[PDB]
Amino acid sequence: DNTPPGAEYTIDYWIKHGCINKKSHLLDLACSTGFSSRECFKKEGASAEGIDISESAVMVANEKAKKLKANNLLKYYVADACDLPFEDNTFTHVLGGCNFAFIQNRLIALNETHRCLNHMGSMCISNFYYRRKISDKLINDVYNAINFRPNPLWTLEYWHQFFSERFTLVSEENHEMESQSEDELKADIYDYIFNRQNVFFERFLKIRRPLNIQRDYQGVTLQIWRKK
Amino acid sequence: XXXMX
Ligand SMILES: [Cl-]
Repeated sequence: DNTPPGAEYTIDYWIKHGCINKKSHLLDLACSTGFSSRECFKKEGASAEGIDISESAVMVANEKAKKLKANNLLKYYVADACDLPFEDNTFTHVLGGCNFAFIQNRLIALNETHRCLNHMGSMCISNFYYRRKISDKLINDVYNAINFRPNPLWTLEYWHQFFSERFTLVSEENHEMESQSEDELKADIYDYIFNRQNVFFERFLKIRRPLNIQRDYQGVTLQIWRKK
Repeated sequence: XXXMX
């Protein structure tokens, strides 16, 4: 899929509250196949430079840009967020999405994005966060499931602390998530595997169960952060 | 994953 949490809704939110327009020049951070910037272009005509660690992904992003007749406005490169190949004051906006929860050195990365942003430039975020205290067992379960132990202290306050050193919170919209019933989950997994095997089903279920359970403690925050 | 309309 390669999209931010909320997909088009998130993009729309960013465009509205981030004030993205045709004059904007966006940094698509960890762009993958370039969905976010491409959507911003299609919707608003904004230009963009995207970076990702995956060469193939970048190539897909570029080809898709080409097919859209927009490769003069949308360009993608292989790079790490911790070391951006762009000059200071290059961008009016950074599309961060949920990527600060996954990139290797997120403060260094944050400082780089800060560097590359224009004066009064905006960071556009869509992060997962924990609204409730979650037991260690479930964290361990998720770690086991997908080899990526999340931090249960990644709350709103934590993110605010993280971003507020170099940025001003301009806008915030929080969406609380909730678990599916085993039946619904199984229905989705089944539907997907069989309409888009048993081994696959069992593996998928095994992996997704804890992720599903985790949702009752989580939320997604959409934020606009202004450079200060 | 998350639908928000
Ligand atoms: Cl860091």
